[PDB]
Amino acid sequence: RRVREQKHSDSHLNQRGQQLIGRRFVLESPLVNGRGHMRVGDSSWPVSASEDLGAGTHVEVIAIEGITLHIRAVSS
Amino acid sequence: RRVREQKHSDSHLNQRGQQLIGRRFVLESPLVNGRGHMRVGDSSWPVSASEDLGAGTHVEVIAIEGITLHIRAVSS
Amino acid sequence: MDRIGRKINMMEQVLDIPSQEVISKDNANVTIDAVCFIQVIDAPRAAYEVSNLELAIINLTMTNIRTVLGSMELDEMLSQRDSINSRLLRIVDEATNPWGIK
Amino acid sequence: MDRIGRKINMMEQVLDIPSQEVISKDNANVTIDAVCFIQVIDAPRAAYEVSNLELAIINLTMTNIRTVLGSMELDEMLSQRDSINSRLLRIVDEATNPWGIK
Amino acid sequence: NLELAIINLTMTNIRTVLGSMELDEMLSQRDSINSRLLRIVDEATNPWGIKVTRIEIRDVRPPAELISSMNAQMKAERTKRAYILEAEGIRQAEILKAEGEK
Amino acid sequence: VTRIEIRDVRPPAELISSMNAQMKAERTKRAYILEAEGIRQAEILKAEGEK
Repeated sequence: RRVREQKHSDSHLNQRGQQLIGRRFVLESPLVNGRGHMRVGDSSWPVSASEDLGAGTHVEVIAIEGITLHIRAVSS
Repeated sequence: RRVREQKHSDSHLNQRGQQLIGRRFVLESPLVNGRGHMRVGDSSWPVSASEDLGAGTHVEVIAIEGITLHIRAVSS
Repeated sequence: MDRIGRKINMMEQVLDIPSQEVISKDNANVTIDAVCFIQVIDAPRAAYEVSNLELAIINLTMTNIRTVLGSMELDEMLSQRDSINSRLLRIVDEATNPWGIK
Repeated sequence: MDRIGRKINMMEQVLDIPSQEVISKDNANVTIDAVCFIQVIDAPRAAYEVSNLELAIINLTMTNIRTVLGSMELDEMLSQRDSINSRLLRIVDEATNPWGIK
Repeated sequence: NLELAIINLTMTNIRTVLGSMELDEMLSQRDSINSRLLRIVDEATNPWGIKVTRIEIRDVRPPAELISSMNAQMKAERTKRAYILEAEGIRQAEILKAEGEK
Repeated sequence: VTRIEIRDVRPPAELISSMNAQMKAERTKRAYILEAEGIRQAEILKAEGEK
């Protein structure tokens, strides 16, 4: 009872996949067939989206599957 | 009684053939005689379809036989 | 009725890759050694989707390093770091999607 | 019900990096040694987001030094100090953001 | 004896696939080798199970005789820079001596 | 059903030298051309000095 709805420091501590949820990024290479790669930090992560998105669009992460990130376009 | 209609995390855990069901892909080489190969991940899988399908068509997996995948065209 | 399956570490780990001999695009025979960082996303897959995670990662990386350094000039592997990384992960990420991040 | 997890130092520390062999942009084979200063921001992450902090920092720095010195002439290696620092931290800071400052 | 079947099938197709390619394609192309190998192995192993491998070549050793011929290329490419630099030195020296004589 | 394989094709020691002489010869060509380019540039620079 204490843990739920009250403590969240350790919940957000050691799970990265939930950390990346809600963050915003930009794209450098266009997605082909609704799949591609996106730069995070100094590395890259695989990304998938519902529709093909061109280079240079603001995107936001929604959910995570395996290690693949779901992204959707968000207005500035 | 508990397992069926209630628990599905382990059912979808360690069976890949059922994982690929319902996914969508595109073709790079035309099928000849209703049979060919399709790129998944970084490898390739054998595919078979009812009718010859040209290069660049959206396809969706239906069933699996052995290691061969049944695919059919699906509109975007 | 319930017992403990396996113990899964969830912190970044340093993983050596043994010495290796590669041939450059200029047909130059050189020897290299490489290091890796591995993190396990919270998925239980890393316990049941492969046996001997260490060997899988080691062989995959020693795989792609040879080809990636083979498509590059010898002076490219002295100055370019981002390109090597991106080209390697573009394959390794699809290979290890069923388990955990590279 | 409560016990002590780990002991975290919070003061700047000197960290040697073992000897290293690098090839310059002029294709010159030289040997160098390097030193590091590490500080832990008050975050508990430095205890639970990686195992063996020493190895992580050592391998990251020995990583980037090779490439950074490889994109430079041998004479830049003699006179420029700010440039080396800024170029190294532009990568190392993003690498160590989950833990503590470099 | 699944092990023998897979081993002999793969050692079969590797020989032919590498035989229809030149040495430099053996250095840079990875997707092509994989696709060409699986286009046969998948039909061979359809009655059993997937060959997800992404067949790697871990290492390509030529004998001692061929290595000298291979790295002579880069040695020759290095001599060119030295020759040009010596030429520039000669040019400037001659100009200065001409001024002195005048 | 075999798909009869040949696991290995060994020629004797005499034939291997003749077979890899081809690629050795193809390698010498690159070195020869690079040396020629070096000579060309050196001669141009020396000509400017003499002028």
